[PDB]
Amino acid sequence: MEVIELNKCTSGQSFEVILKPPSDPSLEEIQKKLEAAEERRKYQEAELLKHLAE
Amino acid sequence: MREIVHIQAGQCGNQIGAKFWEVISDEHGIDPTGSYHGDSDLQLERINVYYNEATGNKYVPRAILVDLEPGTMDSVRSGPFGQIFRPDNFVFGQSGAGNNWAKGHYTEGAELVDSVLDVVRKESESCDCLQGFQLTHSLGGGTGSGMGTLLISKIREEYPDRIMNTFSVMPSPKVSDTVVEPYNATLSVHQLVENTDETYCIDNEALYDICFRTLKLTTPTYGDLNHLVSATMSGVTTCLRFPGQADLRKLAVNMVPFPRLHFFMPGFAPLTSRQQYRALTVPELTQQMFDSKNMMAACDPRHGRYLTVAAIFRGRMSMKEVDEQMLNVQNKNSSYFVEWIPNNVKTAVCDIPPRGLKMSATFIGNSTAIQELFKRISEQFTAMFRRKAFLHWYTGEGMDEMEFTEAESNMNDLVSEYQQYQD
Amino acid sequence: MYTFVVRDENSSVYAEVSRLLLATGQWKRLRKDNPRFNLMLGERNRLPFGRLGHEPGLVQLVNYYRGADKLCRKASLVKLIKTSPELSESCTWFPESYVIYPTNLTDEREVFLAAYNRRREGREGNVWIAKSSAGAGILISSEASELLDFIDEQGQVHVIQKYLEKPLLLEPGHRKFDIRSWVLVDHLYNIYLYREGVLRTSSEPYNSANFQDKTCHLTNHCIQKEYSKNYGRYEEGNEMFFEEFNQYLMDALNTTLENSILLQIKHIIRSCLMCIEPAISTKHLHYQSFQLFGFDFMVDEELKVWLIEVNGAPACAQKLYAELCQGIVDVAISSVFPLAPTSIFIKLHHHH
Amino acid sequence: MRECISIHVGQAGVQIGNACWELYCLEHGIQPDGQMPSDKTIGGGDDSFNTFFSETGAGKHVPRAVFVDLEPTVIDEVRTGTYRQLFHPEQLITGKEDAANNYARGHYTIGKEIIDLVLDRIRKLADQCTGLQGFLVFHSFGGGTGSGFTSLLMERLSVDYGKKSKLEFSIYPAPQVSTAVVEPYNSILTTHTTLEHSDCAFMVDNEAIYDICRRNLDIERPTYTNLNRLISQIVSSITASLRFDGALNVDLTEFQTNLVPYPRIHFPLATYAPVISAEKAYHEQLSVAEITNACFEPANQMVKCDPRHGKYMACCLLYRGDVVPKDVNAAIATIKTKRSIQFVDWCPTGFKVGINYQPPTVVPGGDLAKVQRAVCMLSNTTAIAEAWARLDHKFDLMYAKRAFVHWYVGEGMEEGEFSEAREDMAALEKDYEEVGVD
Ligand SMILES: Nc1nc2c(ncn2[C@@H]2O[C@H](COP(=O)(O)OP(=O)(O)OP(=O)(O)O)[C@@H](O)[C@H]2O)c(=O)[nH]1
Ligand SMILES: Nc1ncnc2c1ncn2[C@@H]1O[C@H](COP(=O)(O)OP(=O)(O)CP(=O)(O)O)[C@@H](O)[C@H]1O
Ligand SMILES: Nc1nc2c(ncn2[C@@H]2O[C@H](COP(=O)(O)OP(=O)(O)O)[C@@H](O)[C@H]2O)c(=O)[nH]1
Ligand SMILES: [Ca+2]
Ligand SMILES: [Ca+2]
Ligand SMILES: [Ca+2]
Ligand SMILES: [Mg+2]
Ligand SMILES: [Mg+2]
Ligand SMILES: [Mg+2]
Repeated sequence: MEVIELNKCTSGQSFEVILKPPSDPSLEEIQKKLEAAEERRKYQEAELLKHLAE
Repeated sequence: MREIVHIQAGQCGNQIGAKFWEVISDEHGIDPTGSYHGDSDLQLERINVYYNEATGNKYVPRAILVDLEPGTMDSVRSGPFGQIFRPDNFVFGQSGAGNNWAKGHYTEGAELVDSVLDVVRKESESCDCLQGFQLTHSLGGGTGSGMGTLLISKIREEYPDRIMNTFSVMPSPKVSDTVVEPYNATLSVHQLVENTDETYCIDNEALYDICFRTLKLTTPTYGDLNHLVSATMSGVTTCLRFPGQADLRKLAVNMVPFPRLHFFMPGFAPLTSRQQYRALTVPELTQQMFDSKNMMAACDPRHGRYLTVAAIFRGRMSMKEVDEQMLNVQNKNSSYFVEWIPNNVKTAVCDIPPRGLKMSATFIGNSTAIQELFKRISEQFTAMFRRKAFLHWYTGEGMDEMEFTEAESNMNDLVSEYQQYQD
Repeated sequence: MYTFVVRDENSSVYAEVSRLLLATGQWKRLRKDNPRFNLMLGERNRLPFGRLGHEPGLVQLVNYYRGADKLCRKASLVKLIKTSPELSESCTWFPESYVIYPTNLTDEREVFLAAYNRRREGREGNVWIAKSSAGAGILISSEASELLDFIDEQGQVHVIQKYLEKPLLLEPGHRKFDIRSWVLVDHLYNIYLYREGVLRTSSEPYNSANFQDKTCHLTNHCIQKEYSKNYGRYEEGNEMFFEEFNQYLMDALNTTLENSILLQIKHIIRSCLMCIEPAISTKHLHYQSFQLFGFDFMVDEELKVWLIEVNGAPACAQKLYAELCQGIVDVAISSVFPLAPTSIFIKLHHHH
Repeated sequence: MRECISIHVGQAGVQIGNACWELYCLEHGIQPDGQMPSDKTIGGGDDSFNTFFSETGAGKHVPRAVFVDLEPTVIDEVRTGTYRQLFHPEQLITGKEDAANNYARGHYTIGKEIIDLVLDRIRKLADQCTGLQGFLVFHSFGGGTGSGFTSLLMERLSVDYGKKSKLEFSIYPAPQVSTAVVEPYNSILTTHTTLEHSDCAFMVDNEAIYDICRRNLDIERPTYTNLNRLISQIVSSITASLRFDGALNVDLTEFQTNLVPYPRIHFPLATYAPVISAEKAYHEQLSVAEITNACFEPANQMVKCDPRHGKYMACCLLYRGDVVPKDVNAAIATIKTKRSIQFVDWCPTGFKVGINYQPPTVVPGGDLAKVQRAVCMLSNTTAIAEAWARLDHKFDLMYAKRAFVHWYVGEGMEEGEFSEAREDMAALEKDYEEVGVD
């Protein structure tokens, strides 16, 4: 039941109590994932107009 | 500013669209001249969703009236709220459609479609942000069915990423105009399966039984049947027209688990007969609203299973008491709801009740029981198409028997699709 | 109309509670995966507690106490008794036991030998018994070499404890036996003892000079009905009930089952369940729990009660399924979901 | 002094930001017009409140925050609300149509168009920071914007602000205050792409806030305002260290050092007490031992779970009010002897305590009563994985039939990103079990 790192100031205080001791994607790859999804939206809307043209 | 473009096509389309505007115009405080005389700011809050603001504080319904003969639209323009509609928005022919899908879709309608679209593009080019389109029409006639679905096919081409909403009146031999209504309905159902996001199915047979049995009306008219459609269209559009925590797309994202299964069964409550003054409790609203005798699909839900359900409660009531009763119907009949979609039943409260009602409730069900509807239509279809009866009305307009066989197969698939998801 | 689900088809106990709930016309059964339920009859292993108590409007009840495994596992019970100050290592009603991990995997191997050498040096009876949870696999021997060499042959945790070389025997027969009491704990944590217990007796004369033949040393209902040659001789199914046993204690020892044995049984149950209350109580939880227990006891020639093991998913004697189950509905289920005596239990009041 | 930039995403993020910045002003004594009489340095200063507020030559204190929503309906309230003069227009970014509760929509379809505009509006705040610490991102799991656009924002912040830290304030989906059926999809989608980019995340389950409002505040049907006013109390108690003089949790880096020994397991459970109804006649003020002990009651945990059946990795006690270290230790001893506190064997069994003497500030006319002492306990328990199980289960119920998948595929997302995110959650559930169970 020890108390360490007791630091005090005008607005309060803080300390630590020990009960027992122990025992990313770059900017190129994001633009590619976004443009890849847009390309699949453009392809889908294409098959939609192609079907509407038929 | 999320605006909705309204389109009403054909006899049935316009007569229903008419009352729908009469009903909501009342709730929003709009008189037959487009002037506001309400008492609450809730009315004008989401007003621009269905109305355009002209000069002098005028509210002009954002609606397009379409028909191939003047008859029906002449009545609207002379009806009660007829003056409210924009004069240009009246687009009509003269030859008529002869209750022929072929004429509405390929010949007569094709001559007028490009002009109705020129008005559609006009109302959209003013919308700050267009939610989508809603169409009112029947499927058994010639214009709203044959031409209406032709409009949808074309609106989806010019606005491929906007919501296409419809109120579709299904034909019923018990309320039949002509024997070819199954032909027309089977053809339009395929267009709706492919090109609409949401279709509120409205079986005229259901409306008849409701006016005859529950409402105790000796001889029903198309006028009595439209009173219901008004009350029902007003309810389902409450989420859109009043402040509440909902746009067209959000509704589809939360209701349509699969593309082709987007036909709903609406339901209303109360349905009292003139004992009309008895105050109606929240339990009673709920026990009726789920009762099959209060639905407009003529389908026994106990024969199918619900995929998603929405319910809107209108009036000054206990939101804690609403929750307790909705959560009760679910837990007492969980055998009729699919277990693979969590929380597939939602509830929304509204403080503004319909005209002449202390509190009401509207029901939006995406039930697999709706296959019984497409089953009747597909039965009445085959009974005639196996002998080629009345085909000449259509092959004379340019169609072929192959296109009929394909629409037949197109809907039988729709039935099998609703079947595999019922097990 | 209350709803419940069934996720353990192999449970003979709650298969009857389900039949009784449906027999009330007010309890509807649902598929084993439907989350809208008032009552859960969950599986034995890997029961998903974390998914209970999150359905708005529903007050959900489950038939197992999360964490009760600390009391219903061979190695768990030992570690709990020696670590919990409420019981202490000097606990007087639990046999001297040690946890022994096989040498192919803490471990009390050396502490067992210490108390083993002390007994072998003192001439005192040094007969031990090895056992584990994954058994159906027990070795009774007075040699530590055979016990330790037997555990190394297995691949799971075992336990060695003192074998009662002086167990109480019934006459005529000169036979061993055990006592099974049933205890139901409701959501409020009331501890109800089923007035009816059973003695799973042995049909072979107890032979302390031959721990090799385990037919006269073990009193499991399946062993006697397979390896014993006197099954069903003195009583029906090696099962004596509290009326006949309370009569035998009076004609032979001049005492009652209430005094000589039951007072000890009622105390052990209290001390065990009171110990783990602050760890399994559902008093401030979003769902409620209740579980049925089956305690097994030993009786030595001195009429002292020793604790064997606790079963979290126990069975019941054939003759007592009707009364007990209905009592479960009365004090465990209908106590939470009322329906539209002479309690068949004995409440064991305590301090929560 | 080092600055902290807050970002509020989606309707949930914005409204909760509204309730927090409302509270920050009352705590630091900042009027709605941005004036601060107590501050004596006019137009500058490196005080503790300057980690959240910047100053103008005109004496105005402006929050270092950015509000982003793909639909302008919710942010418009802020522009004409009580605190309309606090922010300037550049801080409030609004689209024209939202994401329809569609993760794929917020992340791909709409996100691409507005991502650069946000970063620019953010970079403008960053250019005023002499030593930016990191970001506080408030959002929801269920909303298509909070879920779909956030994960994209985090991916970019890790690019334009590498060494900086990022904390989350996520909202866990609860069917009692939601009309969205697909939120399990969105939650598991956003947690997957955001995981490696959030150094520490505080989850608030709306279910938990809902009951705390009905059981403690006697509100029969809580409104978003009731829920947000309460959530900002916790948020205030978690950020108070960054805004007041002190030594515990002085900068964002200290939140991982003290709470996240293992990276992926960065979801601390929170607990708050007391929550007393202001409408009460008058409540007997609770002591330190009494409010501390309440930190181990499931009734007032920001996520409903059972810490008794998990293992703790870290633990902080943030007290606010009339509390001294002597009473804290006194109450801790009592609780260890009665409660179930099982730590992991590779972490010390101990508590870091922080005491701020200023008691919790009461929002005028709010739902909470003025208490003399309150505490917030941040504890990293494997018991919180229960929340992940619940959500992961629902995701399995719908994805088995591919229900609703077409909505996400139709916005450009691939169907394989579902099972991928799911397998990630399956991994995250396994890493939780490897640490707690024996
Ligand atoms: N606690 C709290 N939760 C909220 C609040 N607003 C929304 N939510 C929750 O957020 C979830 C839905 O996410 P939203 O924030 O509404 O969605 P969004 O970020 O605006 O994105 P969109 O789908 O484009 O509207 C629901 O489960 C709500 O419970 C709020 O003000 N406070
Ligand atoms: N220390 C000991 N002294 C005497 N007998 C003992 C003993 N330990 C176990 N036994 C015998 O073993 C039997 C209990 O075995 P145990 O309960 O460990 O196996 P098990 O769990 O498979 C049977 P149950 O069906 O009760 O769970 C009792 O009948 C008892 O006679
Ligand atoms: N509910 C309702 N149905 C109608 C109404 N008028 C016609 N119908 C139905 O619509 C079908 C005929 O379609 P019709 O309106 O003539 O289509 P049109 O050719 O475009 O005018 C028949 O099956 C009628 O039952 C009406 O006012 N209300
Ligand atoms: Ca012509
Ligand atoms: Ca200053
Ligand atoms: Ca990083
Ligand atoms: Mg007609
Ligand atoms: Mg056993
Ligand atoms: Mg939104």
